[PDB]
Amino acid sequence: NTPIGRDGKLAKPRQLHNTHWGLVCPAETPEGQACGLVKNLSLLSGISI
Amino acid sequence: RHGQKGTIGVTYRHEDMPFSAEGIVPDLIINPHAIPSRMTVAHLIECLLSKVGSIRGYEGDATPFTDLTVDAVSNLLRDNGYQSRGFEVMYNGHTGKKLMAQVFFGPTYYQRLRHMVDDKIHARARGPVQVLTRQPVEGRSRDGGLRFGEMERDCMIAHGAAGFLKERLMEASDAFRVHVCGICGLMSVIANLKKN
Amino acid sequence: YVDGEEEETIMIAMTPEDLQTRSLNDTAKRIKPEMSTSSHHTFTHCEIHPSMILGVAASIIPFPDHNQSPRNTYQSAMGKQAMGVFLTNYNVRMDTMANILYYPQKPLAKTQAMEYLKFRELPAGQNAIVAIACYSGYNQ
Amino acid sequence: EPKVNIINAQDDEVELMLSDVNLSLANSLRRTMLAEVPTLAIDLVEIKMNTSVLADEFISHRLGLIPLVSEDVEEMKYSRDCTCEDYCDECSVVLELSARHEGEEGTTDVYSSSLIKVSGPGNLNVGEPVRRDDYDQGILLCKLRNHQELNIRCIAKKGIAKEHAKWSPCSAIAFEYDPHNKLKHTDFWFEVDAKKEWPDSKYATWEEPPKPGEVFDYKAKPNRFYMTVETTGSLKANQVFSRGIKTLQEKLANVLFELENSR
Amino acid sequence: SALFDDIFTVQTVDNGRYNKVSRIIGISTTNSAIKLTLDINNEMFPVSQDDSLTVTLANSLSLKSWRPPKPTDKSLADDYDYVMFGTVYKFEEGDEDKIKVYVSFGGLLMCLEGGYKSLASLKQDNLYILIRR
Amino acid sequence: MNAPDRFELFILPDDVPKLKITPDSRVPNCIIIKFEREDHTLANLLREELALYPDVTFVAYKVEHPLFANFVMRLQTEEGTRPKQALERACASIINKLKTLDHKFNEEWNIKN
Amino acid sequence: GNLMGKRVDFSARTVISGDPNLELDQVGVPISIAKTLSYPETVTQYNIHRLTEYVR
Amino acid sequence: LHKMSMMAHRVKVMPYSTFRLNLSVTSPYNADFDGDEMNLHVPQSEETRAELSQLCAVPLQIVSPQSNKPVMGIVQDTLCGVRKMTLRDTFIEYEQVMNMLFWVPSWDGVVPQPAILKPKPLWTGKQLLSIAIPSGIHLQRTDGGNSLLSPKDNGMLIVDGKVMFGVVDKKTVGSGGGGLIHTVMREKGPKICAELFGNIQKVVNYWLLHNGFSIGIGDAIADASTMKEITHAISSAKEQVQEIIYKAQHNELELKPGMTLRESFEGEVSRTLNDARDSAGRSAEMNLKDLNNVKQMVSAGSKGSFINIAQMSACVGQQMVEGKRIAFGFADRSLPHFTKDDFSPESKGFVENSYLRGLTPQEFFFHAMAGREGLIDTAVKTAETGYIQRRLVK
Amino acid sequence: MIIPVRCFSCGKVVGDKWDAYLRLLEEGKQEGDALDELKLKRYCCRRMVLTHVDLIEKFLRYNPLE
RNA sequence: UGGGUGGUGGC
Ligand SMILES: [Mg+2]
Ligand SMILES: [Zn+2]
Ligand SMILES: [Zn+2]
Ligand SMILES: [Zn+2]
Repeated sequence: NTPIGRDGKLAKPRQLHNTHWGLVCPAETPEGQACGLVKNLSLLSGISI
Repeated sequence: RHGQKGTIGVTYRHEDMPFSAEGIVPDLIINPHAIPSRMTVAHLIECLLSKVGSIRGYEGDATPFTDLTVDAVSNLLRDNGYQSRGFEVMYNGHTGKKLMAQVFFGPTYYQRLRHMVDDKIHARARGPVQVLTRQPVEGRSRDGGLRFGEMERDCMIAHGAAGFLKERLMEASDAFRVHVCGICGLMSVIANLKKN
Repeated sequence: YVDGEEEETIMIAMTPEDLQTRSLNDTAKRIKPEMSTSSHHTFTHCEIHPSMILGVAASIIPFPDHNQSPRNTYQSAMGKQAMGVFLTNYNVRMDTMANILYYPQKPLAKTQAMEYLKFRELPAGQNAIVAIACYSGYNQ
Repeated sequence: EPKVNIINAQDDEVELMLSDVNLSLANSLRRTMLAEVPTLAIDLVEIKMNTSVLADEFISHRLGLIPLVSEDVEEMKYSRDCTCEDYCDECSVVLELSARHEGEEGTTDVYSSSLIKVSGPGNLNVGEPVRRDDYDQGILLCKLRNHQELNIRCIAKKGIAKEHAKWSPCSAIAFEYDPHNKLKHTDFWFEVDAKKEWPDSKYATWEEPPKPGEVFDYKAKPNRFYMTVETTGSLKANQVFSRGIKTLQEKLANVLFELENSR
Repeated sequence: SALFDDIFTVQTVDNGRYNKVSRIIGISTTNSAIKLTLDINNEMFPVSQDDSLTVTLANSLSLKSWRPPKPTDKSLADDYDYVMFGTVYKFEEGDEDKIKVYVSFGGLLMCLEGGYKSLASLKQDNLYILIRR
Repeated sequence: MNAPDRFELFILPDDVPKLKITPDSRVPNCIIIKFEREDHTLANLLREELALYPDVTFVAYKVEHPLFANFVMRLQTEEGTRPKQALERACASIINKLKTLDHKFNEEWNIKN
Repeated sequence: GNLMGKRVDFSARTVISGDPNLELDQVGVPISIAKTLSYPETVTQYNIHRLTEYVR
Repeated sequence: LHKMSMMAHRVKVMPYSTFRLNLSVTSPYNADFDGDEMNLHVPQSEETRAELSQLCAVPLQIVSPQSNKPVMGIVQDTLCGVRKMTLRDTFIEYEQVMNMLFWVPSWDGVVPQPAILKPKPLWTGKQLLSIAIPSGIHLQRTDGGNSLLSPKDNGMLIVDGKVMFGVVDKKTVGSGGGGLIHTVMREKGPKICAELFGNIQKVVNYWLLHNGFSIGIGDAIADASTMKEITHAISSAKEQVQEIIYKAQHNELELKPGMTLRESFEGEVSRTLNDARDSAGRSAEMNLKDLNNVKQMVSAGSKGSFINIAQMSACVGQQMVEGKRIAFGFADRSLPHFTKDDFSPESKGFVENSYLRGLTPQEFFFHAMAGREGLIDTAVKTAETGYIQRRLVK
Repeated sequence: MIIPVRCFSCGKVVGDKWDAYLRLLEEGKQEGDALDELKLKRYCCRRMVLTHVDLIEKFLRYNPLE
């Protein structure tokens, strides 16, 4: 989840910005208020300790 | 599995379905007009690959970005004794007079979303009002009432029949009766009634 | 391994048939680009598989590469609301919501990725019969 | 005038060739043989004792799908007009079953062959589970383990497919007429050429092709049919056909009587 | 009853847009500059280039809702092969003798030009047609 | 949960007739008949069988909504025929054909065994 | 939130479905919603019989 | 959102608990059937009952003063079906016609005369469409300078309310002002315009039942030759954009009014690939047959358009963000599968493929950014629209 | 879960043909050919057995509840 | 028959 809050309707943090290859999901994000924020870790994600 | 969603519009018993040449009837009939603007051609590709992998009896690799074209699926459906592009000549169930266009027809994987109609039907005569404001309560769980909101009042003004609006915001809500002294104009007037 | 900073400094081809420069005009297949800019590339990385770019509620979808992408987003944000089998111990668990779908079929358009969400061994729907045909105005 | 021509027959299916009736009358036969055949199935289920890995209405549902013998069924009346308040042995086939995995190890498959008729308005051979061979254990109702006491008591009453399709008499009905489209009732969709791509019927070889010089026989009508009335085993296919015609007669005759009684 | 009679030469056939409906353009023999166009059905009455057509326009086939015909009655059409009913929808007195009648057969069309002395009785509302041969 | 009975498909109510006729007085010699508790299975069979007869002029049925097991039919024959009589003869002919059909089918299954 | 617009009663709410076997000014009513909501019709001298039946 | 968004109705009682509608009222409320909620307020007095029944009833709100046109028309199936019905070459036997004219609640009891008498009576469907539309209408339209001889059979002239010729489509009976519905309203009051939708929808549903209509995967396929022509054309377009690159990166390019060098560069790119898409989609439209289903639907206008068939079959075109081609998200490239500073169409998001053939993954992802634009738009600018609309109201 | 009784589409009773299907699978058959031998020829009674995946074994993996 | 916060989902 992403804490910009919702103050700022800005479409630059909501873009599918093109570092996203294999890191988040270009399909999945909810409909509406969450959209552009909520990033599902991909089927090749791993978290570095 | 491509979003072409919606509700069960209607239920037909068994005979009243259309039915192809062997006896197969269908169970779910999405709309032609659901397709051509939504541009979801993958849904057709799934239905076709489904029918083939049913008849040759195994589960076909539909993981994307392979050389699985449409041509292999077409040739296999034909060479296992069928039409190449899916269609079979289906019938009216009320006459059997053949449906003039051939109907496209197969299995596909379906799912069941969590909503139902038995969780969002609600109507309300009266009942629970809040202590604080005596306007009827909010939520489904306490059998609340609906918010006849701002822009509903806007369209009531646009129609103009304000007598309906005086029904809505007086009479099916917190109808309330006060008193005024006509000189200082206020509501300070203490009301005893059986002593009057 | 690479994170998003080394993603800056790499050079990828998508599938391992594109590493060797390949050999036409068949109207079934798909058209990879030529990559004839660098005559002598130094590819450093090639994808294991492209359907590994997806999310978990995205690899379920049969052929995501033939749709209008808002419907991909919709299918991924509806795949979570399936009725099915959530864990196999619903006898002993006591939870405020649980729903078992009766007769769950692994889809005939399985993927190769649904082995790794076990969905062919716990599915959440069925195969019923599609027939895309306006019949009596009820699917308008 | 109308002529019957049986082509195959065995006990799981019949493929006949009804010739020279209208199209509506043949499809009306089809609608009958899915819908209005009075048969017998499990109508109220009362668990005496269950402790299974399966829930209850689950198993009552699956029991409702189970094929019974109803060859003798027309001397059994309908449930909602039989002269008893709740069930007696005039209109029921009471199955009481309790298999029970006694011994604390292993797999117990309550099959169709273990299902016991206890009573029934006998000795009409109704309500037996249908048996492929006689060594047909059959319908996979339950898998029981250690002490899982499953004692069930069913009633069997008589419904049609209109109430619910657990009273389906039969399975799947082919239907076609004019396999070479000599009426042009249908219109092919076609990329290239209509003749090449739509493969011939399984009744193509029972008639001739059309000749290209022939005109559209506008006063011709559809006249030869083919259908396939398979069985669940609950009836035999000849009996299915017979009683479906019989029932359709009876409905038509009741319409006749209401005409003549309003008259 | 018949208010027209002439015999025609089939010059063009346009199947084209329609698999069951074709457009003929018939130029008269007995008096030229009488141009006749009639859209027609193939599979009730196939026609071909350079045949012969007897063309007749009537207003009553006797020699209100349509039932299908009995056997005991008889028509003017009984010596004919392709009988279409129509409606006179546009009547334009044009030039010197450019006299154009537009009568529509319900989705089907019929343009007719030529001398005033033939077409002069045609100013009606419901006009049949009766193709012979 | 407002789900009604599914024996509303064949069982008539008490004071409702199974066969409810009203003659339509727009045109002469036409009738409207309110069938209770059926579907197409009666109706199409009656339609094409009333179609081929000479004296029958107009006959047409509609099922108002398929979530209700009723339908209504229109029946205008020619001038002379009381059309009720024609429909009763239609039932006679249909049962004649089908009883012949059952008869020869019994014979043919006798041979095919 | 409470005076210009508020919540009120004699409402109802559901999910919809198409049905072309209808006029243009008709809307389908599920039976339970017809049971819950009501309408005060005045007992007049031209509607006694049916209203007594609706009591019954 | 507008003064029809509350409309009065009448009560029909049905089991199986959902709300039923007509489908002609789908356009004014803007409701689809993927799960909308619609409320139902009830009057509690006689006064408000008459208020609703005389003002907010649907037949008195047909014509929107927004744009002085009817805003309640025909939707998906009734429309594309009636366009398939009253093509010129459509004939019906008498027997099915009996039922079809039984469905009209306003039919008198008189069949028309069948437009063929012999050798076997048929009809054409335009007279059946004429059974619904009442007596006293005129409508004359000239599309494209047609004649009174009508070769393409488009256009429309109606006298008496019986069709004389013409394929009845959206641009007559849709939402277009001065159409059929508006004319009926002006010439006959509300109630007959109410019964128009009943007559047409019940008729064309019964006929679109007994005909039927479907859509299959072949309908977006053209033959291999037209695929070759589309491929040649779009390849020649990529040659053209190579010429653009050659001259502009050889500094041979002339600058438009008001835009500097990269802006006119990208504007040239946008025009050129749009020309590619338009000519290719035009060829793919031209080849397709007329028994082809998809071309029937777009040529009916009940749903979709030209760019739909172009995108499904021939080319999808350029993926956009904010009108432009795609930003170099990284340095000099808009994925890590590309080289630096390559303004080729496959870099910055031109789908060369159809939908049908499959996308290369990069092209799939760039179309994901298109959907991302659409999502952020539809859930962000509706803030400004709601606030503006509230302020104009108050 | 466990095999249903009829087909979903047509209504031919199939539930008996589960154990026979596994026993035919044990010899190394192929699944289509095994359905071929059982006389399953419409695809309705081919998807009603071909898709089906088995959970009730996992429910009997619970060593005794009582 | 609570309030009051907060989260996720529907159009
Ligand atoms: Mg919506
Ligand atoms: Zn005072
Ligand atoms: Zn009894
Ligand atoms: Zn089956």
